[PDB]
Amino acid sequence: LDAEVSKWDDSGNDIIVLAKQMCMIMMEMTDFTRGKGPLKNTSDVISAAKKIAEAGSRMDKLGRTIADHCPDSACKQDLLAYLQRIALYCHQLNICSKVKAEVQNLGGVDSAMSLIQAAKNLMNAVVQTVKASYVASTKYQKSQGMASLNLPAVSWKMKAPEKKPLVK
Amino acid sequence: ETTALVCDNGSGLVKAGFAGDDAPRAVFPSIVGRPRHQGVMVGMGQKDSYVGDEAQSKRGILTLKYPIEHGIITNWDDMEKIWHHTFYNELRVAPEEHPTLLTEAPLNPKANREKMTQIMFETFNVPAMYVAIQAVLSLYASGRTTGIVLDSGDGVTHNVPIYEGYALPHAIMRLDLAGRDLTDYLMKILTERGYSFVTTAEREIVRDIKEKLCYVALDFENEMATAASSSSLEKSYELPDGQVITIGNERFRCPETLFQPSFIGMESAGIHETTYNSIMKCDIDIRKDLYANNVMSGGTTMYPGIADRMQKEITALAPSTMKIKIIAPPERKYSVWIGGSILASLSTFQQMWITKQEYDEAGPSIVHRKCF
Amino acid sequence: ETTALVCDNGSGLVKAGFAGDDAPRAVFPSIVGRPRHQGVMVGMGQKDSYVGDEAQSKRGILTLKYPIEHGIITNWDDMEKIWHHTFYNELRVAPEEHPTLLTEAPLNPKANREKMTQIMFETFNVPAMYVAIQAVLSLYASGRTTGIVLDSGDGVTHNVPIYEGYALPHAIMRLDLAGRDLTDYLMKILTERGYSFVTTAEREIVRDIKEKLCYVALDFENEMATAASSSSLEKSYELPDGQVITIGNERFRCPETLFQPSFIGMESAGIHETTYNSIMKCDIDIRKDLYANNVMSGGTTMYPGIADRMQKEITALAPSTMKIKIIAPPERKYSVWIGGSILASLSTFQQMWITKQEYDEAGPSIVHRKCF
Amino acid sequence: ETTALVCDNGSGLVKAGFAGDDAPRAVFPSIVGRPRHQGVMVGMGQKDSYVGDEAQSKRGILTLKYPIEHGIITNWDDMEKIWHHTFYNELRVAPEEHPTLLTEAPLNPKANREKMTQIMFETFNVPAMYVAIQAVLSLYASGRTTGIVLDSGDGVTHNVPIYEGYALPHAIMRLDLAGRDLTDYLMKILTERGYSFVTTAEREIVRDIKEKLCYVALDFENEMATAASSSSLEKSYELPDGQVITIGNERFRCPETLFQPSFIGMESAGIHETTYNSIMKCDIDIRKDLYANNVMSGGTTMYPGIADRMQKEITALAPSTMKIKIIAPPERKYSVWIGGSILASLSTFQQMWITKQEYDEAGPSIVHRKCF
Ligand SMILES: Nc1ncnc2c1ncn2[C@@H]1O[C@H](COP(=O)(O)OP(=O)(O)O)[C@@H](O)[C@H]1O
Ligand SMILES: Nc1ncnc2c1ncn2[C@@H]1O[C@H](COP(=O)(O)OP(=O)(O)O)[C@@H](O)[C@H]1O
Ligand SMILES: Nc1ncnc2c1ncn2[C@@H]1O[C@H](COP(=O)(O)OP(=O)(O)O)[C@@H](O)[C@H]1O
Ligand SMILES: [Mg+2]
Ligand SMILES: [Mg+2]
Ligand SMILES: [Mg+2]
Repeated sequence: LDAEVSKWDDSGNDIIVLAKQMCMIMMEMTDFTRGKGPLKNTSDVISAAKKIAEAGSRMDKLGRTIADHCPDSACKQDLLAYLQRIALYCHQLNICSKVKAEVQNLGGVDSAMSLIQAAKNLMNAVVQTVKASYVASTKYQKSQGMASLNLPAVSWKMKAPEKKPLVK
Repeated sequence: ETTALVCDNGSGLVKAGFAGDDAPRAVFPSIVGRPRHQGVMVGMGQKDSYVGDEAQSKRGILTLKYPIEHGIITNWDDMEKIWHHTFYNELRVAPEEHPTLLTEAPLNPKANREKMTQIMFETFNVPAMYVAIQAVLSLYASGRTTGIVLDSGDGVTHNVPIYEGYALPHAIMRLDLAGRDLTDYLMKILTERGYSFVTTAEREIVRDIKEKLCYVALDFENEMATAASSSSLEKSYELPDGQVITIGNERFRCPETLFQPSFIGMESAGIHETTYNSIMKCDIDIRKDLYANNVMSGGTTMYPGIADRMQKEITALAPSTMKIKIIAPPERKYSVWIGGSILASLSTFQQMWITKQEYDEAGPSIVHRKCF
Repeated sequence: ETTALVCDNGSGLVKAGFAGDDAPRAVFPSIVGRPRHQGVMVGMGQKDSYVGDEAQSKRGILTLKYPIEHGIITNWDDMEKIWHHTFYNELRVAPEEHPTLLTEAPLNPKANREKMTQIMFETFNVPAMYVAIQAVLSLYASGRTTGIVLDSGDGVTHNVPIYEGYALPHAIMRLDLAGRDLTDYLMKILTERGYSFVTTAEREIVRDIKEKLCYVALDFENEMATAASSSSLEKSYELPDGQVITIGNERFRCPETLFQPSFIGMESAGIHETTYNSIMKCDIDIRKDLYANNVMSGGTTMYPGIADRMQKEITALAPSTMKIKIIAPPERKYSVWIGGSILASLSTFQQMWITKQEYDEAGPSIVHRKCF
Repeated sequence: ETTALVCDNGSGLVKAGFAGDDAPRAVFPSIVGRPRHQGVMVGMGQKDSYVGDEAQSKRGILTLKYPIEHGIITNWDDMEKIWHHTFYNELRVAPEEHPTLLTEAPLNPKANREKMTQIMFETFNVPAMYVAIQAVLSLYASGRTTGIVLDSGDGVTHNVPIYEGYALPHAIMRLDLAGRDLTDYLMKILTERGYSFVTTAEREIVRDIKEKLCYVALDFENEMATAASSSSLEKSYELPDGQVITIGNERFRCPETLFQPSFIGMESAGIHETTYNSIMKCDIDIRKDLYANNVMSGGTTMYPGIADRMQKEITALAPSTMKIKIIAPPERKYSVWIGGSILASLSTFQQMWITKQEYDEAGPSIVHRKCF
């Protein structure tokens, strides 16, 4: 349920764009549970899960690059926690796809559903670390080390949230 | 061209947004949760504290603590976590670009406001800040300048009488009975039905029970009598686990603590009697305008039927020759925020902030000779 | 560039392989066989003990002993023989070049884990070792982080509820009824057909009978009733000698011990009732997610139709307003291994082993303040 | 000339006798046992249920059930069996000739007390009955009228502060951690020694282990540290079968749950911290007398050394300028009975029963406007 969270543009250019790729591949992945998308058998779900695993490893790399220059605890510990979560989810997805592929070529819907739940947890972790990396980047923009990565607050496309309903 | 930030740091719901607006952008419960179990998975064990809605979603595995109890702040290391979540994580603004406006219940300790403005200056580096009384903003939100304010939040319940511009500080009546005590009394009174809610994660569930079920009776004795012939006052509420619960007279014995505080042992008067007690502390000339202008901010005045009982219970105490009008606006839960969106965006206000150059030469004691 | 070794030392099937892989390379029954006859030939009399599949092939002339009964280890001199056969004779790796990961059922004696890591260090000289709970790895293999695990192996049957990262150790329910007790009850219940299986070499044959024939009925009473009109429930199985056997209601009275442990005299609840009993030991907020995520590892949850009866038997106990989903993965017999291939190969794990330099200064008591 | 019957229907031990006496005549565990085996002998198969000591003597062949769990009564058909065994089979009196006095933990469900007095009237036909709070009788037994009562029975643990005659019902703190949870935690913590107690007939054995071995340490950390150098804290206990068991730190980790309820996962405070938490709910004037008068009824306050740790653990929380005196009477296990022998035999009480002519016109709802 991150389409309401994924209100961005094609800016950011390193973090937001692969986050949008992972969001659209989740939105096409979990449509297979409704069964009206471009996914027919189970092996394309394995290739999709391998795609999100590789993209989560790349996001883990970029999150490790931004986390070196954050000075102290206040957001850096949150960022490291979400990085360990996304590392666990991607590495679990990587070699959970292999056992489902080997079950497939040696002998049928719940097999997709486990990878669907793993991808859902991976997507929640990746939007959490996108938010945490935004906080860590725009918190310490005057600090040395952040300015060399060249990620200003304008480059993030996070608008202010909606007006909360006053009644009902 | 710059805007001002307003942040009502309530006892149960932090609300925050920009000045000049008409609704808060961020509203979330001011809870700090520590995990209390082992964490056998090798990931998801480093996240040491959770704040706001991500703690409200995961409340089964967290000890939950409110840093604000009865208006005062008892844990500064959690309150700076909540403010850090408020500005960066949900409003997504930097504090150094916007001046901020915070909210304080009247007759609070001075050390609370002092450490509040010290944390707001020497940690977030705001350009300017202002703390305002929680009840004087409700009259801004109601559009009026006369009247008394019955602000019953989650922490405290305060009545402040304000004639046209001028408050009366000798009649500010602050009572420590509010929505958290009604929640604890609902925990205590639901034991007689058989349901046991013991941990701090079940306080959220019984708070939701108080949200969707509890109303206040116009007359208490006959409504108690008709609950003995239990035919139409029971109501079923579904738990997060799936078990349904049936509630009878506990549906209206919980807000009745607001009008009879002897149920929880508090030696005080109910919110109908301290209002007439506080108007009678005022002068005899402004008493007519204060009787006829009774605003009600705060979420604990959002029970179904509290305006009718407030009017009926004042009009048995007041003289019967001029009317009582308990004006209850429909958006009143956010009312303390709405006036905060007014006063911060008002054009004649901008030379009554507390600038950083005014703070560093006078220390944190500048906040007393500026706000009240 | 080095890999990690994982070795699930189960009660009936030792499985072992390398981390990062998708299937165990070695799987063999954890049996130690001593010959019990004279041995008149002058050769073939010096081989004093047989382990693994070469004991399973020659079981007619061997007393067979499992060193692991009900999770604990009762014979260390046979368990080191089984591990020595595991590393050298079938995996063909040296233990000094690869770190190892072993598997332990929860609520086991501490002396079992202590002697296990002492044998793993001071005999095989591994660089580092880690023992993990047998049920927490099943959630790694299922791809999830919430849910309760019904791991019913050959020795024990344990239910562990784990919300997202955090286990609940006060609700770990370990029941000593598993596949070996079903095998003994099948030995006891096949006597009424006329077939007598008395020695320990016939336990393997009746285990194969349990493998290929025994299913579990959705409803037990009417399925018992239709077995009286014996027309379609009989099935013939061929023995290793050549005699065929016919099996009627014994085909489904054997897994019914999992749901009615009073058949073998165990004062307990069945695996449908201890699951709802263990979810109700948890907190009321996480109960919705635990009801909807019910993984099933272990080989004794590979009967044909145990997921349907587990769902039907929980949904008569749970509240009927939210669904129960007994998620049963098709590779679940190796599921405890698969998560062991995950956690050992995970990048954020490698500073949570037990190195040899951390063991020699603190003794074997270091394994309690590292694993659980 | 007639006497009154008193019957403390506890959660683990029914005690009963006559008023005016100094000791209960009948004390027996409130267990109902159903046989669970075949019964091949043609006699001795008709006895369908066993209650009291004849079930405690034959517990190997019976499923044992307590009808009272955590103060409330979950099985009325067994509770009337226990009361029928109490009056006729062991006290040998008729209920129609003596008025009766029963005992109830505070903050119980009203339906429990309602069905209790309905069963006491319309089944046994007592002349009059009265139900009293389990903690207010402990002050009668201690000879005092001021003080707070820490009644930790088998079901519940309740703290009731009572100044001279007048209780404070808004400070009655009832915690669901008592001797049965310590028994279950001792079952859980003795698994690490190797001993498995799984059935409900072994709960009696581990309860006896808790009886004769478990003490509570004055300081927990250094006593845990000296158990690592295992030289003098082990103790051997003989089982009913003949096997001896050795117990080390499990001897004092079992009562430590009373002061750290996070061991069994309970989000609460220990009985040292809810006492200071409950005194602070009272008023500031009576706080001096409540600090200096701390009675302790209930059997779970009969551990060797609980008074010393209770005093040491309060005096780190209380202000250090006036003393804490945990008064621990030596007969305190029967203390709830002793005050019941006082209040029923008191001369000014006999117009405060509930007569049968007062019950039939008002129904079972008369018990709420008479007792509390
Ligand atoms: N419709 C309602 N009915 C009953 N109680 C309400 C309602 N809305 C809010 N509340 C109570 O009011 C509180 C809302 O927080 P509030 O006190 O308005 O924040 P603040 O502390 O900033 O004033 C909640 O704790 C809840 O108990
Ligand atoms: N396909 C199957 N059908 C029925 N039972 C099975 C099947 N596969 C395995 N089992 C049972 O499960 C056991 C397999 O060992 P297992 O319990 O998985 O090892 P571990 O004790 O390590 O979990 C065997 O004893 C057998 O009784
Ligand atoms: N000498 C003792 N040492 C430790 N614990 C005891 C002792 N005597 C009794 N107990 C505990 O107190 C309980 C005795 O029952 P009790 O609680 O007195 O009955 P009631 O529920 O009627 O008060 C037992 O469960 C046991 O755990
Ligand atoms: Mg407030
Ligand atoms: Mg096993
Ligand atoms: Mg008792």
